[PDB]
Amino acid sequence: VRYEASLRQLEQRQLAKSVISRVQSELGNPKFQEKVLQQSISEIEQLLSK
Amino acid sequence: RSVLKNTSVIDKIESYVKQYKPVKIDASKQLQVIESFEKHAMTNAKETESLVSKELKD
Amino acid sequence: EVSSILEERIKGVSDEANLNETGRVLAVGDGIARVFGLNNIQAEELVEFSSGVKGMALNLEPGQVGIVLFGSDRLVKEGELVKRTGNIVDVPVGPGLLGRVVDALGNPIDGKGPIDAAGRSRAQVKAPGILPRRSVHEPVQTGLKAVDALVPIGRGQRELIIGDRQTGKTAVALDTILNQKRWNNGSDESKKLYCVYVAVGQKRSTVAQLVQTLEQHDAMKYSIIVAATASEAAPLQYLAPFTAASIGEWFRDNGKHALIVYDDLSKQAVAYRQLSLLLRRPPGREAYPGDVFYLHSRLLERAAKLSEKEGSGSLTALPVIETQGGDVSAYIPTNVISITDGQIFLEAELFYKGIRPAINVGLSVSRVGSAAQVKALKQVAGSLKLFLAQYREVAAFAQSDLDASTKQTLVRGERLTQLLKQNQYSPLATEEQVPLIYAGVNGHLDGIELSRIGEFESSFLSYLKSNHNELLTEIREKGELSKELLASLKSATESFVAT
Repeated sequence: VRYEASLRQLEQRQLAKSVISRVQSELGNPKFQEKVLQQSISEIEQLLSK
Repeated sequence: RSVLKNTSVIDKIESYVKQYKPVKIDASKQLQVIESFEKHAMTNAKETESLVSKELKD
Repeated sequence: EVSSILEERIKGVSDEANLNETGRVLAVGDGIARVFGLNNIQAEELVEFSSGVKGMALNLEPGQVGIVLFGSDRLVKEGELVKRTGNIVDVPVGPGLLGRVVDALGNPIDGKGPIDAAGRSRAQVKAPGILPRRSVHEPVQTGLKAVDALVPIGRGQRELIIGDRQTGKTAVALDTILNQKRWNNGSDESKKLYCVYVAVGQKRSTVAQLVQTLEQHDAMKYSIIVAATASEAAPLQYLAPFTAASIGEWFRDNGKHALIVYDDLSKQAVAYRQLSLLLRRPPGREAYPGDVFYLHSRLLERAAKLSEKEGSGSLTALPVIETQGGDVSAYIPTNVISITDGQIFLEAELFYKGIRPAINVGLSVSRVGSAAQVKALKQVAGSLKLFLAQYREVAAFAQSDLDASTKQTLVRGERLTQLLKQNQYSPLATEEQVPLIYAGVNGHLDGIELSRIGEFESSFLSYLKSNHNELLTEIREKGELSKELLASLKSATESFVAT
């Protein structure tokens, strides 16, 4: 049981560093450009609701 | 067992435990030594008893 | 799966709305960010930095708002957005915090999952007044024979555990928590003190010991450990008793009983000192902040035995103060001593002389005291107070040609002192306190050899349990010793002494 829990923590940390790799991939994409538009229109909706 | 998610060893040690379940078998070894002991003891006990009872009435 | 839990967590993030007031740090040094912005800030409001650090706003200055970082300075940096959480310091309070080791924020530092709580209540809530209280009339037994008899402990009342450094001060306290298990097991809400131990400035190693001992004695199921460890920063350390008090207030508000042990306010003092000095607020006596009296007084007045209009409840408290060289003279001790209502003064010499608990009877006082003593226990221990008093006076006479009267005092006194030794972390039920003390009072223990006192004690108890646990059950349930019981008890002691 002890090693099973330890292994779960280790898996989570393996996937944590894999998440950093995915973040770098996302910031590579021109999704980086396209999501600025997504933020823009979403903010237009938000700010108009004010 | 429902704690362990790696369970394929709980079935193993369960079966090993239930296998070796008469871990140590029955013992009554005081049945030859207790009866022999009881004979010598009884003989002496009755002798003493009769002796001191006899002396009391004397 | 590890994937599924992570997937739930990512899924649980989604969108936001207008950040009401941004700030930009002007300068951050010493954990004192001085922020430009936050125009409409509420006093001591919780504010969230870009780094995610949380802060309070102790100084609201005429153009800068001096946030105090709850986090480490490393993470915060100049010009940071300082979002306004917009909620003054409040902590979840409810029933679920029982058996949850939580830090000041309420985040389980033992990972016992999201807190179940019935409210989040401010930690600056002001104490109940004059008329919202009704005088103490409910004992709290600590399972320490000396504490229960020599300095009886009530409810809603406060008494110090003021004593020399690392004399296992926490041990004296922990014993009380253990004894609460017996009463806790019962179903009556009258018989339920939900203890809260407030570990202030205590090293994580210490808290590990605390956690294990409490778990070992199954205490967690009426315990809460509010933990502000040594590492945890000076805002947390400052707000740690305040936070803890709020948790207690919820129980108190429900009209239940509970015991909150602030250990130690000496480290609380240091934290306020750190905050004030770093915020450049006027310094004061013994380099403790000018308003340190005000801080301690605020905390210690929260503890209250409520009125019947407020459906009598309590929040018994036991502050712990660590004396530096035994100096009651020292500014932080003097203040606390004045504020509290009774003191228990543990003494290092006694500890060394093997008396454990090492409570120095002379320097222990209760100003509520015998008002909340068990009636049975009161009866059988008026004598005890006087005998020990005499034993103290006749103590120095222990150097030859000694009066018969003095020698009588000495025999009785030495045996009593030996009797009041107890193995720490074993509490003793009141129904077993009452017999032992009765014997001593009737001086039948005077005859018993000093070396044999320890053996005698356990034997007397087992003998009583064998001989007549009916008497014991009567003592427990009637709680008032009838003449017939006092008769029987004397007989029983005599009979036991004979064997």
